[PDB]
Parts: sequence; C-alpha cells; structure tokens
Amino acid sequence: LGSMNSVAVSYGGNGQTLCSLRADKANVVSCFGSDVASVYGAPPRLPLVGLTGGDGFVCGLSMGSRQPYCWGNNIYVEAGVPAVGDRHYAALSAGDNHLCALRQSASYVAGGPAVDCWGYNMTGSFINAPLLSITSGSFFSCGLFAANFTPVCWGDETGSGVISTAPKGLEFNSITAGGYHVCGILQNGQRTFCWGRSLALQDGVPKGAIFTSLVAGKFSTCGLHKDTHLPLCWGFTLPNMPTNVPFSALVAGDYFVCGLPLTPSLPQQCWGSGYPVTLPTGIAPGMCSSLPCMSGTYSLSAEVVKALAASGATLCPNPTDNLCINCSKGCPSGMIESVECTSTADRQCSYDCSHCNHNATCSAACYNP
Ligand SMILES: *[C@@H]1O[C@H](CO)[C@@H](O[C@@H]2O[C@H](CO)[C@@H](O)[C@H](O)[C@H]2NC(C)=O)[C@H](O)[C@H]1NC(C)=O
Ligand SMILES: *[C@@H]1O[C@H](CO[C@@H]2O[C@@H](C)[C@@H](O)[C@@H](O)[C@@H]2O)[C@@H](O)[C@H](O)[C@H]1NC(C)=O
Ligand SMILES: *[C@@H]1O[C@H](CO)[C@@H](O)[C@H](O)[C@H]1NC(C)=O
Repeated sequence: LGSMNSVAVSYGGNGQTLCSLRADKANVVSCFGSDVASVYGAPPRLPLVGLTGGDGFVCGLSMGSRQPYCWGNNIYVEAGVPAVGDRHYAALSAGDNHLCALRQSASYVAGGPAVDCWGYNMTGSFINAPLLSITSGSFFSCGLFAANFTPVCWGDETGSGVISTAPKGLEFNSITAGGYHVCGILQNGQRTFCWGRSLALQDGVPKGAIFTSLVAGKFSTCGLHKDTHLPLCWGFTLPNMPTNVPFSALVAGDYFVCGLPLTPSLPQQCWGSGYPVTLPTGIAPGMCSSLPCMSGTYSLSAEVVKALAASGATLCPNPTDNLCINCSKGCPSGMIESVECTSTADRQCSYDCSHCNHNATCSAACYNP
C-alpha cells in the first residue's frame, strides 16, 4: 500500500515485516518481522533508493540501474528484477498483489505509457501521459499528472470506486492510497481531501489538520502534522498513535502503521491501526430483525449501516430493525482474538506480541521502545 519511501512494510497472511534503508550503510536495506521471506530474501548489498511493500513482498528501487528489485513470497510478484530491458523508473508503489513503476523522463515516450505494472489483474502499461508520483491501493494504483496535478487511478475499482469518483479537477501536492480509498494533500491551502466508497471516510478528515505526508491502511489513514511532525490517525475500527515521538516519515500496512523517527538515534515504532470485520455485501446481506441478534451474529452499528446504505435508501426496510451479520471466525495471521463477538460488535483482533522473546521473530507491529 501507499508510495515509495525510505521505509516499507509487508503485510498479510505471511506475516508483517518492516524494511528500512540504512543510512549508516550504503543505502542497504535491513528488515525484521514475522514475514520471514521479506526479511531474509532482502538483497544483502544492493544499494536502494526507495522501498514499497505489499501482501507478503517488498520491492526496492535499485540505485545503480534504477530498476525494481523484489523479494518475498507473493506468487503474483516475481522475485528479482522484472522484464524491463533498458527502461529506468522514478518511483515504485506496491499494492496487495501488484507492483507499479513510474518511468523516468528518459525512459518515457510522448503519448505513450508512463507506468509499468506487474501483478494479478494489473500486468501491463498504463496512463498515456506524464505523471509526477504514484501510489498503490489494494487492487488499484493512482497517480498525479505532471501537467495539471489532478489525480487518476487505474486497475480494479470493485468495492472502492476510486477510478470513476476521482476528483478530476482538484490539484494535489501528494496522494496516498489505502485499501479502498485515496487521500491527498491539496496544492492550494494544503487541506486533506479523500475519496472512495470506504468506511475509512465514514467520519471524514479531522477538522483543521494540515499535514506534510499521508499514509493509509485498508480502512484507516494517518498523517504527520506540518509543525509538530506528530501522527494523527483516523478511520474504521481504529482504537484511541504514539502521541510523544515525532516522525520524519510514516508507512502503513493493512492493519498497522510504522514510523521512522525524526531523531535518527531513536528506533522505529509500529502500532496496530485496526482489524478486519465481516460486513454485509450483496451476496451476504445480513438478517434484518426487530429482535436482538441470535447467537453467532452481531447487530451492526447504526453509524456504519447508514454509511453502507445507498443514496436515498435505507439498508433494512424498517430503519429501526437490527442488521445481524455473521461473526467473524478467527483473526488474520499475526493477530489473535482479544474480545469475543458480542451481540453489538464483531470479534476484536490484536497483534499477538506475547511470543516476542529472544530469537522469536514476532510481528513488526510489536516493536516499541
Ligand atoms: C490533465 O492532463 C492530462 C494529460 O494531459 C489529461 O488527460 C488526457 O486528457 C485528454 C483530454 O480529455 C484525453 O484525450 C486523454 O485521453 C487524457 N489522457 C489520459 C492518459 O487519460 C487530463 O484530462 C487533464 N485534466 C485536467 C482536469 O486538466
Ligand atoms: C480485474 O479488474 C477489472 C477492472 O477493470 C476495469 O473496470 C471494468 C468495469 C472495465 O471498465 C475495465 O475496462 C476496467 O479496466 C474488474 O472489473 C475485474 O472484476 C477484475 N477481475 C478479477 C478476476 O479480479
Ligand atoms: C451466515 O452464513 C451462512 C452460510 O454462509 C448464511 O446462510 C447466513 O445467511 C449467514 N447469516 C447472516 C446473518 O448473514
């Protein structure tokens, strides 16, 4: 998820691993976490200028050749350097199951593709116009035009709406993509604007917040304040960020966020930013009932019901009725059930940091001072 930076995180079923460019070394990457493939597969002496991560893989932009070099255990992302030839790339961005690479000016041809992408349902060349930056969602990638600074997205739009609902006309300084939404900092005034049919935008942007950079998970978004350089995170199923430590940059996994401290002496910190819950779909609509929800199901809160309800329509015929959704069975890799499924909420998951002894190699989301 997100864009290229000095730090990156892999996430998903294979574990959670934080990779960072060591400035004390020759811009060589060093990783740690539960995604063992993304730790020990890292190139041991390949100088890199940037990093980006996805579901079980991390890709770096080489210094020498300025081409993508990927490692990890994602079946849709090839290990090593993809079939590029002579092209060179300005930036990288990794989604769940795909990598996108913004071509350098020297490798760009007029009226031709600006981005090369590899991955599931994403392998090909895209936007036929120069872009400044690129960012990747779960199943899509976005970018800002060099001409008018307006955003454009490509890929699978299902569940997000980020391609058609893109604010073509607003000019952005930078944009970051979450799992099903995109947030950006406006060029004029540096306000934060987001789009995409996601519960990460259920409450909206924190009032009066000016950020320098943004990162986003599946259903959450974090930002660094302009002055204090302190993190401010919001979104779905988010618990009440480290308030003390200022950061120079952030990076977001699917359900955790890591930050490179502004002070180079202090080590990296990571914290959980939520957990997945079963939500009603077209195929699994959920039971509208006037009575409390039966065992094994929970009453979806009225706030999210209104958010998931179409324009000018109620989700259940009788608005007072409870919408009962099946309780989630289990937690994703690295997390364990912290709270049981009640009649009012789904089961809550937290990252299992109990097996973090010496030479245990636990999740990257468990690293605090
Ligand atoms: C911003 O600039 C881009 C690139 O110059 C524009 O994208 C092109 O717009 C023309 C005119 O509609 C289309 O014929 C092309 O197919 C577009 N190219 C691509 C790759 O999509 C974009 O329309 C401009 N937007 C604004 C608001 O100025
Ligand atoms: C692969 O991604 C597709 C996205 O395609 C885009 O949206 C559709 C509606 C068309 O306008 C197409 O030209 C666009 O490129 C998804 O529609 C499709 O379901 C995805 N397939 C799988 C197997 O995930
Ligand atoms: C729970 O799942 C079963 C089987 O997948 C389905 O038939 C049922 O409708 C679901 N219950 C609710 C309340 O959605």
